Amino acid sequence: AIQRTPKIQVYSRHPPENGKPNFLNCYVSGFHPSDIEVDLLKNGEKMGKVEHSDLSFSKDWSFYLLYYTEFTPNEKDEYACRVNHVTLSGPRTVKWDRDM
Amino acid sequence: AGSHSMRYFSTTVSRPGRGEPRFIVVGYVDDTQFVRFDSDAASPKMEPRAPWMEQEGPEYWEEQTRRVKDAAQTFRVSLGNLRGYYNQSEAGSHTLQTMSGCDLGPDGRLLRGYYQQAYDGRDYIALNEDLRSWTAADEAAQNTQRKWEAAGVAEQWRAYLEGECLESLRRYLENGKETLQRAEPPKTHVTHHPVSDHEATLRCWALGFYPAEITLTWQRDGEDQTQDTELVETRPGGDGTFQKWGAVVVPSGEEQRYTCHVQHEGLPEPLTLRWEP
Ligand SMILES: CCCCCCCCCCCCCCCC(=O)OC[C@H](O)CO
Ligand SMILES: [Zn+2]
Ligand SMILES: [Zn+2]
Repeated sequence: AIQRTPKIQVYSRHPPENGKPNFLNCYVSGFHPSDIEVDLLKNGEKMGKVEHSDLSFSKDWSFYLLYYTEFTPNEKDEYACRVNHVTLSGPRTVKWDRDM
Repeated sequence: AGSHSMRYFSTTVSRPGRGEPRFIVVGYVDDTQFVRFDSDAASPKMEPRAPWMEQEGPEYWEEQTRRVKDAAQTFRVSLGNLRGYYNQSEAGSHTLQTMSGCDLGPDGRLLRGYYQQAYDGRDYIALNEDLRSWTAADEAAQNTQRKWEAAGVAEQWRAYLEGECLESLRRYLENGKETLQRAEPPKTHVTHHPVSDHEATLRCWALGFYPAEITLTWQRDGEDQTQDTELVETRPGGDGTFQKWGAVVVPSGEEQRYTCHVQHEGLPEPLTLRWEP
């Protein structure tokens, strides 16, 4: 069986500007096999209300998933995505970089 | 957008001793998902995943659910046959993925019909473009190919791909016309972030675009910088649009040598962008 490690992007639907409701996205792609664990984290805490897309895959048969939740950014808070998959040593945490 | 596509993507994952294999199907028209089936759902049935699919009546959903359940049973049998072909252990979990669908040309003709499978993430068997022959990856698939030639599987798929596949896609394209027959151009800009007092990251953004296909490349005096460009995967906004960016780290005094070139169906002309301080 082929094993492919997930790519991880954490980003907002719209340009982030504080006090304005927005959507926090964690897109995980390029992985195989399909079992995966994904959490959205607010200040290191697991978030509730996180939905995800239906499992689909790309032309090379690797899988992708969008995890997403309503949120409203501000100066204090930090967000991140945490992903675990059999290709990884253990759960990988990628922080939301909001000024690219 | 002379060509439009419909695709069904199914994933079947065995879990021996832990129940029958899990089966998930999703359907797309171009880059817009419109249906799903999950065998682990409470009442497994084909369900709409686009608002423009909510005007189909219950007999449509019944037929779609029956076809998906029929396919799922065939895929469960196939996973068992494949494990035996490859002399694999009965304890391990394996994956069968299938893709099917059609490309509809601007004149209504079938540009291309597809039916292909992968086993554990590697190409296994594929319907050839003539919809009457097969390409097999190995001897396991050559055995599948013979069983499918015996049962006339190619002709069953050609009938569907040349007929109902295109008729369904046509109907979806009309029912969801305002979503599907749009070309939303990307909103683009370039950002600049110093990395030392002598170098800066230039990042070229494309946001809010549909469909997903896009080209975004950095050039230095017209020369492609693909080897020195960080280019992220095109990613969904979650609202039916897509996003992408590419970035290069450049000497401060060379910043105006760099241009970002963006091509997308929704753009009248390809874009040439530069860092605008
Ligand atoms: C990659 C999915 C391919 C099928 C697996 C899951 C069913 C998916 C729902 C229907 C898709 C179109 C399949 C139904 C088309 C159909 O009924 O005809 C077939 C050929 O005629 C062979 O019998
Ligand atoms: Zn009925
Ligand atoms: Zn600079």
